[PDB]
Amino acid sequence: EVAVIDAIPLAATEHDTMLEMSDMQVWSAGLTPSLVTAEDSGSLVPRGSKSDSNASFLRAARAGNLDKVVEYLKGGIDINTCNQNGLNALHLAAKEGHVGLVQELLGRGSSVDSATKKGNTALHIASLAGQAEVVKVLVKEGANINAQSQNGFTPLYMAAQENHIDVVKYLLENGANQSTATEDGFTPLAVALQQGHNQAVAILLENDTKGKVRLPALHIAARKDDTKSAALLLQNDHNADVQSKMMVNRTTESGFTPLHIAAHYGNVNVATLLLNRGAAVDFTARNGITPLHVASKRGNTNMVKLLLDRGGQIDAKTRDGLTPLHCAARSGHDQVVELLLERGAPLLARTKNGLSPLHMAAQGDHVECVKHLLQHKAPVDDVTLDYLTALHVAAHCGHYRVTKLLLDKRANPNARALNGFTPLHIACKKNRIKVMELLVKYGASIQAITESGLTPIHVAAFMGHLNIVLLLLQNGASPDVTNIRGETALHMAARAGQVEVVRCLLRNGALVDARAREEQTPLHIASRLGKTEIVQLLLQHMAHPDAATTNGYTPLHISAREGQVDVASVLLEAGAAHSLATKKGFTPLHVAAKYGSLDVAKLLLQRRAAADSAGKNGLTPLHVAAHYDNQKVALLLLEKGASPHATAKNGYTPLHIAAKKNQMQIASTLLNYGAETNIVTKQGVTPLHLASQEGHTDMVTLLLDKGANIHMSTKSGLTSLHLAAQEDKVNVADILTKHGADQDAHTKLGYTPLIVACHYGNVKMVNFLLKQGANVNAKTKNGYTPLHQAAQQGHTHIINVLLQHGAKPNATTANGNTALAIAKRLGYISVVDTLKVV
Repeated sequence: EVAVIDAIPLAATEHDTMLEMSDMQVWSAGLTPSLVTAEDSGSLVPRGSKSDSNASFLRAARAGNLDKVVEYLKGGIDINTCNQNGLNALHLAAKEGHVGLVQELLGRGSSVDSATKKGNTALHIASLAGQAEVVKVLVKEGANINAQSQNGFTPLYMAAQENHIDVVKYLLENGANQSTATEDGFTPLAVALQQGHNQAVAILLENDTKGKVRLPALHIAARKDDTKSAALLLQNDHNADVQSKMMVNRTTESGFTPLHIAAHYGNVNVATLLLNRGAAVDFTARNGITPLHVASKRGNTNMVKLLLDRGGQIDAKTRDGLTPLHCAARSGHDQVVELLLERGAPLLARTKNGLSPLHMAAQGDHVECVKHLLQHKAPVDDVTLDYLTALHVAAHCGHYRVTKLLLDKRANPNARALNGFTPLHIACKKNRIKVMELLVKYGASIQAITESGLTPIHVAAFMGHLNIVLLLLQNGASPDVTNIRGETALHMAARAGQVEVVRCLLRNGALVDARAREEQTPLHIASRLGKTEIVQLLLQHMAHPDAATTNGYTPLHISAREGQVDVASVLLEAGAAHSLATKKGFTPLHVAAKYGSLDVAKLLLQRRAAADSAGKNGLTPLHVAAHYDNQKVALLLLEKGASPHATAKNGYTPLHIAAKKNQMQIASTLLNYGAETNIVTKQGVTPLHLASQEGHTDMVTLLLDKGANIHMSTKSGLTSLHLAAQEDKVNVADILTKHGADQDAHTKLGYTPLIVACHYGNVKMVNFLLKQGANVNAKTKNGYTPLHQAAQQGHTHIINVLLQHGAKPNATTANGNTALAIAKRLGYISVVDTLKVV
C-alpha cells in the first residue's frame, strides 16, 4: 500500500490548532441564572358529582369573591379542591392579591404551605407576583419562608427575580435565607444580578456577608458588564499578597477568572474595575489560556488594548504554542492583528509544528490578516517544520481568495514541501478545482514530481478526482510519467479501482501495457486485486492478456493465485492463453493446484486445459496439488482425467508426494483411482518407503491395505523396515513386523535392520526386532554382528540387552576383530568392562 500520497501532517495540525482554540469558550451554563415560570391559572373547567361545582368554586377564588366562596365552603365543597396543576383556592387568591379572601381561607382551615404539582406554596405564588400584603398575612400565619419549589426556588429568589423591592426587603427582615440555592446553584443575589435589578442587588448584599453567595455573582457581573454591582461585590475583597486567594482571581469551574470572562464578552468597563481591584492580567486556564488569548480570539480590540497596557504578555503561548497573534490571525480579526503587531507581537512566533501567524490566517481564508502580516514584512513563503508555505496551507483548504492574494504577493507556486509536495500536488489531492486552475495560471509545474515520483496526475487519478485528471490532460499533463516504482497514472488508477479515471486515461492515450517494476502492466494489478470491470476496460483497449511479469506470471496465473474466478473468466473470453508457463515451469492450472483455487481450476479444465500439463521438473498439477494438501482440486483433476501413475524427473508419482507429507485424504483418493503402490523411482523408492521414513503411522496402514509389498529393497538393498529403524520410527516398525517384514534380509553391504537399530542407540527398537526372529549372531559383510556395532559407538544399554539374548563376545571379523578390540580402540571404560563379565 502507498501511504506516500498523503501530506500526512496537515489535517492533524488543523485539529491541534482547532481543539486548543475551540476550547476558549466560557460555559455560560453557570453564568446565566435560571428564571422562574409563574403558575398559569388554568381555564378552570370541570374535571365526582361536585366536578362542575369544584371548578366553579375555584373561579370564584381567582376573582376574589369572598361571598360566593363562603357559600361553596358551607355547600359541601372541599377547600382543597384543585385544578390539573394542583392550584387550590388559597393559591388563586394569593396570586391576585385578594388579601381579605386569604385571611378568610386560612381562617376556614386552608393548609398554608400546601404545594402545587411544581412545589409552589401560597408564599411562592404571592412573592413572584408582588403581593406584599398577601405575603404579610402568609408570613405571619407561619408559612414556610424557605420552602423550595421543584427546581429549588425559594420565595426570596422569586422576589429578587421580579424586582419586588418591598417583598424582598420584607422577606429578608423575617429571616429568609438568601444563601439557600437552586439545583443549578443559583442564589437570590445571582438572579437579581442577572435581571439587572441593582436596587435588589443592593439590598441583598447588605444582609449577607458570605463570599460563598458572592463569587458566582461576580462572574455574572463580569459577563453582564455590571460595574456598579462588581464594585459592591468587591467591597470586602482586601488587597492580599497571594493573588489566587483574592476573591477577584478566584475561578469558575472552567478555571476562568472574572477577567477571562470580561475578556470574552469584551467588557472593557468591568474589566478595568476588576483590574484596579488587583485582577491578575496573566492568570491561565486549561492549556495556558490567558485573558489576552481570549480577547484576541474574540476580536475584542479594546480589551486587547487594555490587557496589553496592564502588562499582559503579548507573546504568551498556549501548550502548543499559540500566541495571541496566532489566535487573532486564525480568527480573521485584522484590527486586533495589526494592533498586536504594532505593540510588537512576535510576527514569526511558531506553534509546536512551526506555523507562524501567517499560516493561521491562510487557514481561515483571512485576506486582511494576511495583508497586514505581509505588510509588516512576514516572509510570504515562510515555512513550517514540514516546509509548508502559506500557499500550501491555502491550497489544502482550497481557499481561493487567500491563494490569489499570496500568488500576487510573489509566493512560489512551486515551493516544494517536505516530500516534494507542491501546492499543486496538494490542491489536486484535496480535489480543489478552483485553486488548482489558479495555481497553473500562476505557474505551477503541471508535471512536477514528489520525492516518491508522484505527479499531480498520479495523485488526482489515484484519488479518483476525475475533473482534475481531465484538466491536467487538457493542460498538457502526460499520463505516462512514472514514479519510483515505474508505475504510471494508469497503474495507480487500477490499483485504486477508479473506474471512470481508468477510462478517461485510456480515452486520452495512456500506454495500456506500460511496464512498471517487475514488468507488470496495469492489467496485472487489476487481475491481482480482482478489479473485474477494470480488467475488461484494459482488455477493451488492446491490453495483451498474455503479458508476463519478470518471474513469468500472466494475468491468468495471477487469477489462479488470488482465486479471482470472475477475473479468470473475462481473460479466457478475451483469448488468453490457458497453458503458458512461468520461469519455474508452472501453467495457470499448476498455480490453482498450489493455492487451492477450486473455482478457477474448474473454469480452466472446461477450457481444454491439459489436466496433466508438465514443467521442466516434469510435474503435473496433480503433483502440486498433492504436495500442498489441496484436497478438492486434487479430486477434481482425477475426475477430469489426471494419471495417478504420472511420474516426474526424479520418478515420484502423486502417491509418493502424499505419502511423505501425510496427506491422508489425498492419499485415499489416489488409491481409490487405482494408483499403484508398488512402483519405484530411479533410486528404488516406493510410497511405502516415504510414508514409513517420516513416521506416519496411519499412512503406512492405508498403503498396505491396498496392496503394498513390505519387503522391497532399494538399489542399495533397503526395505521400509530398514528406514523405520534409521529414523527411530518405533511405531512404524511395530506395524511392519505385524505384517511380516523379514529382519533376516541383508543389503548389498550385508547389514540387516538389526544393524541400523543398534547404531543410533534405539533400546526398544532392537528389542521388538529380536522378538520376531532376528538373530544377535547374524554377521554382515565385514563380519560385524549386532555386538560388533554396539561396542563401537559406546552403546551401554544395547550391549547389556544383546548379552541377555546370547551374543557371544568371542567372534572375530574377516581380518580378526572382536567386540573387545573396538571398545578398547576408542577408550570406552564401561564397555570393555561388560564384555569380560559375559
